[PDB]
Amino acid sequence: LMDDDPVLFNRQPSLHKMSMMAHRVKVMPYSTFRLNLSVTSPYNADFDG
Amino acid sequence: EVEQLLQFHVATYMDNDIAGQPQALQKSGRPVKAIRARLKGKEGRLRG
Amino acid sequence: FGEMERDCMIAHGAAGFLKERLMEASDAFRVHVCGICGLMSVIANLKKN
Amino acid sequence: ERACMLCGIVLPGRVFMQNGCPNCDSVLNLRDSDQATVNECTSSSFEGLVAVGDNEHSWVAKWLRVDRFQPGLYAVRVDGRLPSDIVAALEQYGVYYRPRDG
Amino acid sequence: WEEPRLILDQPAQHTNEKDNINKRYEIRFGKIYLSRPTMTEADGTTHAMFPQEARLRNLTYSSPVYLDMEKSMFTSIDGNKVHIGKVPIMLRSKFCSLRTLDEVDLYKMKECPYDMGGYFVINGSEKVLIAQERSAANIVQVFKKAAPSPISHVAEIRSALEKGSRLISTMQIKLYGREDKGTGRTIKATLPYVKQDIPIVIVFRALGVVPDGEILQHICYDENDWQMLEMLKPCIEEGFVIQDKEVALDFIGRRGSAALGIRREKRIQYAKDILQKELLPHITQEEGFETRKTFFLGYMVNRLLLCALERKDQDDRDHFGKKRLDLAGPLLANLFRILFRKLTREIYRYMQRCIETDRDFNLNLAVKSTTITSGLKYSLATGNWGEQKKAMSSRAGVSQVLNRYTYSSTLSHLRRTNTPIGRDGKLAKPRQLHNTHWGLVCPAETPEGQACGLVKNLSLLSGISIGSPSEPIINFLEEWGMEPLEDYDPAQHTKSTRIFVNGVWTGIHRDPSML
Amino acid sequence: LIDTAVKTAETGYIQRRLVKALEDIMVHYDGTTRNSLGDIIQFLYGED
Amino acid sequence: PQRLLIPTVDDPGIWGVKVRLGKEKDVVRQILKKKLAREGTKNPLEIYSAFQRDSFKGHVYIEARKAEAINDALKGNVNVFSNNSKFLVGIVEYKDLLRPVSDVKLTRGSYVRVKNGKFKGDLAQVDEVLENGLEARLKLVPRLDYGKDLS
RNA sequence: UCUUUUAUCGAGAGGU
DNA sequence: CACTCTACCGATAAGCAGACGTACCTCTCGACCCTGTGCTAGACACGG
DNA sequence: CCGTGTCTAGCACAGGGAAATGTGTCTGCTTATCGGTAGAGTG
Ligand SMILES: [Mg+2]
Ligand SMILES: [Zn+2]
Ligand SMILES: [Zn+2]
Repeated sequence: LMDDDPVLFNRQPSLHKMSMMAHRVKVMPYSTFRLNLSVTSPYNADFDG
Repeated sequence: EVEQLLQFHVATYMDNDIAGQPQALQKSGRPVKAIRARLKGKEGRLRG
Repeated sequence: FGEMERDCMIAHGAAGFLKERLMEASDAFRVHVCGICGLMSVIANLKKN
Repeated sequence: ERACMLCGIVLPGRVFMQNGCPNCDSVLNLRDSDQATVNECTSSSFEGLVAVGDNEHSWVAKWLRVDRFQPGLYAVRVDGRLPSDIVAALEQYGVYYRPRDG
Repeated sequence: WEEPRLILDQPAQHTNEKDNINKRYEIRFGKIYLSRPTMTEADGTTHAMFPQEARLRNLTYSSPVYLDMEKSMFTSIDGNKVHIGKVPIMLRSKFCSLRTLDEVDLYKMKECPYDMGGYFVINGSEKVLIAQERSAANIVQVFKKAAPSPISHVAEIRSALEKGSRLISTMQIKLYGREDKGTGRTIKATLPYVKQDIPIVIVFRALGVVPDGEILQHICYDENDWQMLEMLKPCIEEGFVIQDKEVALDFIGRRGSAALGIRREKRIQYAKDILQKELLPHITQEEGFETRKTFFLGYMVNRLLLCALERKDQDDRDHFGKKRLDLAGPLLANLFRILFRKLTREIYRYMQRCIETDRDFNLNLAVKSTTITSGLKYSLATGNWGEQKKAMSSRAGVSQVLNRYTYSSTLSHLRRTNTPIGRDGKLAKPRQLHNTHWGLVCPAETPEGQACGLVKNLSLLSGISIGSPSEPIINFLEEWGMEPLEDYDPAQHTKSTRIFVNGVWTGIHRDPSML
Repeated sequence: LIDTAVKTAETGYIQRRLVKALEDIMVHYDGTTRNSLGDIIQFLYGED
Repeated sequence: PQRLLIPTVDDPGIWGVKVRLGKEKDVVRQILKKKLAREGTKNPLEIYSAFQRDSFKGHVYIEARKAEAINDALKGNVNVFSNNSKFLVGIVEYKDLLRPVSDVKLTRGSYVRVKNGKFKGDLAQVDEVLENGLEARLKLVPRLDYGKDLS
């Protein structure tokens, strides 16, 4: 997997059709995913674990 | 009576929760997984 | 890949992505069937054709 | 437990040695025998245990031909047959042996 | 001593010269012997055990139990300490090798002085008994119904005996007659081992109080209560056809299942021993005392007809004063009773075989001690609390694994209680925090998700009672002047104070303050 | 906390019934909003 | 002749009763003890006989005149099912209940299958039988190690 | 020139 | 030409039984019983 | 008195086969009661 591939991106449980979106890949070190914070509204997500 | 027993086997070969008569147990005392149950349910075939 | 994510990928409309997710990337299989009776009871042999 | 081949009664084997058969011993004399004799006239192998409480009015007893005998446990089927020498001796006594082995 | 002896018997007719010999085989059981835990090596040697090696080698930690036996022979023509199994031992209780010693040796024995004990050890593991919970028994509760039902008010009671602290029977009384619906406003009860809702006048007169002044004398406590008296009329108009005792006795005897053909002669005796035993067993089971039960039923019907006409609120089912916790005592007892019955009956059967060949049963070989050991070790080992062959339909999740992680998530585990109401039916009445939970349980600490409000954690200054006998209290009472029951008369005792003791109603007094 | 523990699963099952009820209604090439076999639900989608 | 002993309407009835499997002989025994113990008393057990056929697992048959006597015979018997399951036998079915018996096979030179031991399941030829008539000498393909791992 | 194994049923404790 | 007296289909409840409990993910702890038959070992008796 | 053989008892392994009685809402479908006639045997 390399830079600029389009991957599907999902959180459970998905409700409205905005909880499954395709992002562009960007390789980074360490062990966690990364999100721009502006996409925390359709996912109903927060970084508290 | 034995023929009725054969009817009972053919019955519990496709249904275990036959309302009306006790569940045919395993050797170790647990209810047998009749075919009717591999399918229905959240964890069967058509959901799982 | 729960039923709800299936509902979402129906909401987007990507039918090819679904046909993929539920075939190649899981469990594909092939069956030789007849055309008169219509059952999966065909006795087949390939290297003898 | 053994079953008398002549009358079909079921008793502990030692009884056949101690007291003889209570129905038959007037002719069989098992009381005064050796174990080989007792074992030739009584069988360790039998089937169909019958409690006969009222010999003389039981139809079951009449069918099994134990209606003239004493109340007790009897066997429907007794395996083996009396030795020919004992059958011959019983016949000398006016007793007719009808085998109970089927 | 719940079942003191065993008795066989042998009548006669044993291939002899008409000589009876009535032979009974009786076995008696006196004295217990408990020894400290001991390891029996595979080599054959035995030596003392301490919990450290009990944990290391994946072992159990139990004590042998010795029980004495004795036999006797009845006739009429016309041995010693038997090892009955092992019992797991709780750490730091008197019967342990750690209640003494003190520090320096506790350090030599590889044990921390900050561990507080309270957990079992099975198969090299640490088990804990979740304080279980049940409802209180031997009181009187009056609940109501919803409205698409022909029943408006119900009085209920579970009856349980004291030596043993175990439940027996369930008895009810139902008030029909919906508010101006259902035609008759009659009262019908329910008994153990019956089929139909038997009326109430029939059980009064069935106990031996055939007139009406005695009945309306027992039920109501005033001669001005013409409202309750106004509701009573259909009960006597319903119980008119029966006028004496025997026809009501057999009126009940015919319904009580039994066989089918125990006519008047034997069936009356059937209904009689039914109305001595099952009905209200926590009161007594000896004859010549049915007056007592009649007084009690009078109080019960009185309370029902005080709740129906709306003079006192319906009972709340969650008032914390009406609940009892079952800790490590009232649990281990029941299982051991069951297993002990099983052992007794196996000894019975082996005795039957070894006596048919006319021999002596050695007692040393007539006991298979693996019953109690395997039963206890199984029930504490898995958690399905009950037996093995009855896997389902038996309670699960009572013995859990200790939660060794931090030092708070352990004290917060040896103090936990669990209510088995379920997970279905949603409802927000057994899950809320009741007003009577002030200082008896914690308000904040509780899990989340499915079991919010169910799992509880006791407060920091709480305590569980043990169980004292009541006869001393009875003496201290009958000193000062508790008037017995039979001298009672409600027109004579319209201002008395009614003294209850453990629920059963034993006497009345007059001036309560000095008492 | 109790009410929060109660209602969410209720709403989830309700949504499963809704979605399993409405999942074959398409917009064919001329404005009709037919189901799986032609029962014109709406003659013109959204009325406009 | 046996044909003169057939049952008639004047003979007692026979009821069958369901009992715990393997406990049929015990129940027959227990009935006899009860009968003999009550003979001549004011409450005799009014049964004539009782029996149990091996071919008929889980049943005892009891001969009497009244059904109540059947209930009396079984009262308190721990091997009997409490459900009111007794059934009536027809007179025309009586003698068949008491049929004493032709497998009795086995001939030298024939094949049999062994049922026990290391040769369990193996085919063997019958070579000969003991004089008394109990054990048979069998010719068997051996399963040997020639002492290879013996100590 | 590859390849290369994770039982089963059930129970409980948890995280969003 | 009033009369009942019964064979109809309504419309009742009426009782009944069963069918049904969010989504995904992590972790730890357990296993058939009883009876009968055969083989081996120990003890007792008999013979040398 | 000692040794050998036979018999009995106990233990282990393998094969075959079950039971003493002891949570709550809804809808539809399968059974009794009710009427109601709606006729015909009747005076
Ligand atoms: Mg979160
Ligand atoms: Zn074809
Ligand atoms: Zn004889």
